[PDB]
Amino acid sequence: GCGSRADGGFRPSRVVVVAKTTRYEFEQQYSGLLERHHIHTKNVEHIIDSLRNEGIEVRLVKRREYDEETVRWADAVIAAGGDGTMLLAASKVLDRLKPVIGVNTDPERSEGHLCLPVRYTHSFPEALQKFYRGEFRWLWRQRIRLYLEGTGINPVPVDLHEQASGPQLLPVRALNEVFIGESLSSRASYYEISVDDGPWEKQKSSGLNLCTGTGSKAWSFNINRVATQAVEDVLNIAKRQGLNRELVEKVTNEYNESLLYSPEEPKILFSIREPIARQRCFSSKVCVRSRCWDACMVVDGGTSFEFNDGAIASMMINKEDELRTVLLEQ
Amino acid sequence: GCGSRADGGFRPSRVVVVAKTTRYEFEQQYSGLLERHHIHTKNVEHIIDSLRNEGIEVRLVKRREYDEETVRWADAVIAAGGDGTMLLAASKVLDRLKPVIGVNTDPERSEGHLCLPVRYTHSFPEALQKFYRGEFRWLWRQRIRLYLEGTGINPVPVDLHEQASGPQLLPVRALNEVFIGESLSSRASYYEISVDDGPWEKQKSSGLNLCTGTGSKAWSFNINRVATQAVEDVLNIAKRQGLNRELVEKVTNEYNESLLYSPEEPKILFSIREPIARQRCFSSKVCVRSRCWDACMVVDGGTSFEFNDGAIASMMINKEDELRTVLLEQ
Ligand SMILES: NC(=O)c1ccc[n+]([C@@H]2O[C@H](COP(=O)([O-])OP(=O)(O)OC[C@H]3O[C@@H](n4cnc5c(N)ncnc54)[C@H](O)[C@@H]3O)[C@@H](O)[C@H]2O)c1
Ligand SMILES: NC(=O)c1ccc[n+]([C@@H]2O[C@H](COP(=O)([O-])OP(=O)(O)OC[C@H]3O[C@@H](n4cnc5c(N)ncnc54)[C@H](O)[C@@H]3O)[C@@H](O)[C@H]2O)c1
Repeated sequence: GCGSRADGGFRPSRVVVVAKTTRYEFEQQYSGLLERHHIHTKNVEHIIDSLRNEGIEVRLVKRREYDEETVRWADAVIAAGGDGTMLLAASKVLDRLKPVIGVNTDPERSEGHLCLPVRYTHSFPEALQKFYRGEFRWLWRQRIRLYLEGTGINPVPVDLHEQASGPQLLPVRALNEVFIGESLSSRASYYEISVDDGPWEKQKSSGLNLCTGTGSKAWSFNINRVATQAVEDVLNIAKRQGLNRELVEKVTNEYNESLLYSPEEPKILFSIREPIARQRCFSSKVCVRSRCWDACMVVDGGTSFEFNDGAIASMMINKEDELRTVLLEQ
Repeated sequence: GCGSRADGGFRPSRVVVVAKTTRYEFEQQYSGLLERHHIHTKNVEHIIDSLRNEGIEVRLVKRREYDEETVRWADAVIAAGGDGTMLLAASKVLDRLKPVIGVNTDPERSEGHLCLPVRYTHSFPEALQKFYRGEFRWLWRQRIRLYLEGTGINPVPVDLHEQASGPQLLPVRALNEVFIGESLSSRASYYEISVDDGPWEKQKSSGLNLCTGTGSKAWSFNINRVATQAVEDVLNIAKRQGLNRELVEKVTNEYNESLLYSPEEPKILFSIREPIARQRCFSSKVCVRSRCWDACMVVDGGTSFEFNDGAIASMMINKEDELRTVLLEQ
């Protein structure tokens, strides 16, 4: 039931297409990796010809060439690849009126929950028609804003895909989540946390995940979901201390469902990842004081910010940061 | 009920003490960090004088100075610090006859499950007496062996605390666990896994944890434990689809207990950490084929090995690798 129907048609003049970098292409900077490159490149051409046949002026760019100037030149952004390319596309759109549309250029292998339905990959003119008639819904997805302050801070971001101070609004917003933790996988993180302006709790864990409704289907879900076997063990323990397989798969699914919420809900699902002796809650604001030696904040898996002892971060949710996305019929 | 009573007294001639590097000392390479340094240093002196008053020849070393030659010179190793210093001490002992003893030099802040009971920190002569009389149990803790093969491998280890090929036995054994995953916290890992010589399963997750019975109380427990609130939700869902607080805390505890097993059991608890659409099982052998760009194997949190595409790792459990530890009365 999400979104709202378009008031009129969507008939843009200028569109930037940002295209995924294929596994084959990553080497330039065995048979099947070339195939998946042809499939993708073929679908990007299909997208570009469709735009051009309608009369939309089109710029094709890769990650290295997708900058703020092209976003401002464009009336709309089209991410051609997968959910990651949606994440790339959105990282440089800060205007809540500029639409961002994702097309899964490889349906049979990288099914992407942030892109149009797979039918519109091979039938993309049909999507452009529906846009023209106004037969679609706008969906404004909430995103997370990040402020950084403290001593020895560094607000300059690092693109992971290419290898005393007042509060500072960081240059990206999180569509999926903000991950806060030590740069290195195997080293535990130490920080003080304040949820909704509450008291500071000292915490030692393997990181923090702060996600949106959009992001709740992503890392947060795998951080927090329970397996059908665990539910079965819990019940057997309860049945033994105090059961069909369809009845067990249903409690699991109902439980795992409660981990998911609407991408329109302006709330943060805050998960403490593997705490060491509240692990998860909803919130409007979270503030983290870093107490670690070599930590980072990673936004949507791609933009990293240094986050070392004496840095303070505050994440919250602002209407200005909504991402204008679309919902198509089928 | 673990261990076996000492056949005779333990009266060593030469002991190496490896001492924790305090938070204060890490800077040399605010009031309270100096205090915790005094507490530790005071307890190290207490340990050393106790050894020397008995007549044991003693060498005191820090991490940088704890090498294989000192281990061979010593009849026994004493780790003075916490469970991490136990992990350091054991990383360079490969002889299943050489005892390794841990003393918590800071009981009131870094309680360590691998060290003697806290009483023997301030009453260490009493521990030496019990060793002399033979009033203690030997506990042989199982450890994990790591073999590495494939193309482009690098078997040289890296100490994290200081910043085509045939199978190759790596120079350390895991007392807690082997962690396998991408070097960077926020990047998912891709590998093929083979448990007990079974078929290869392609897997995408946030890493693999392969722990011992000793290690099952450590990272694995926080990877796999369920919170009392989750159990409560599961039951409420089941009660609603199909409950006291002491009855809920008991199912949680019984469930979390099943995640723990004896440090004498020669089995690996294999956990897939946050799998992306078996998550956990016991095994004798696990083989991992790396399919990631910048991955590592981290042993016991401190020794790291490069583990990139085309590397194959096999972990198993060998009697030769048991760590000779002690159990004291109280
Ligand atoms: N589940 C985990 O263990 C884990 C680990 C690291 C990152 N991630 C997620 O990956 C994201 C970045 O992805 P990437 O560009 O590196 O691609 P990727 O292909 O390396 O991994 C992302 C995977 O999650 C899916 N995904 C991404 N956003 C989603 C969303 N909002 N809802 C549902 N599924 C979604 C993608 O389709 C893909 O399957 C991060 O924002 C984070 O949420 C998950
Ligand atoms: N729980 C997590 O999220 C997490 C994250 C990273 C590492 N670790 C564990 O930390 C270990 C290395 O510790 P470190 O030297 O860096 O010290 P540390 O103080 O940085 O963290 C280790 C913590 O776990 C405890 N611990 C360690 N081994 C244990 C065991 N066998 N049983 C029970 N508790 C144990 C320690 O007492 C300490 O509380 C790794 O082997 C790994 O198991 C846990």
